[PDB]
Amino acid sequence: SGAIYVGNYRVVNRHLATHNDWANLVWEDSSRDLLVSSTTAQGCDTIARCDCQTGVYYCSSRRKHYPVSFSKPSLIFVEASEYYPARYQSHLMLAVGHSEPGDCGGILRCQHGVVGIVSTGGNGLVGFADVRDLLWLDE
Ligand SMILES: CCS(=O)(=O)NCc1ccc2c(c1)OCO2
Ligand SMILES: CCS(=O)(=O)NCc1ccc2c(c1)OCO2
Ligand SMILES: CCS(=O)(=O)NCc1ccc2c(c1)OCO2
Ligand SMILES: [Zn+2]
Repeated sequence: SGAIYVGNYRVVNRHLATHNDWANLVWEDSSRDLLVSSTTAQGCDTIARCDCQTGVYYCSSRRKHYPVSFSKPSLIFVEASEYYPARYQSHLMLAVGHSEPGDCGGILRCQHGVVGIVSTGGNGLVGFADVRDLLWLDE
């Protein structure tokens, strides 16, 4: 689990979005595994605006943050899960690291702020759904 809170927006994994997230839907992209809902309380997170390829992510299944090198956001095939069919996920970044399903929503951060959230894993890789292209999150 995990979300990003910026302005009046809550960013979550689309597959973990709650009934209240869907009741307050602003934007969703199935191909990206993202959903943004509206919040009443102001959020304090800053979104990174950069092309960093190094950062730190929170891994709940290890109660640890790991530093990682990650690929630029791209269209990658993701094996079917208990939340998705075997499909092509867009705006996805991969690193070598530990990820289990429950690690989804872990934040990946660089010096500029939030880069993305854990979205995929397995085979010793962790996949992060990029948010740095969603400029509207900061207006
Ligand atoms: C992540 C597990 S969950 O059960 O809390 N949310 C999934 C969900 C399923 C159907 C929905 C919905 C939300 O909102 C509209 O219809
Ligand atoms: C030295 C072994 S490693 O390279 O596999 N450690 C992970 C790592 C990845 C990116 C980093 C970093 C550490 O610190 C700065 O950026
Ligand atoms: C084959 C195992 S599975 O059917 O549960 N889905 C793959 C998976 C593994 C690790 C994850 C993940 C999804 O999302 C975050 O880290
Ligand atoms: Zn950065």
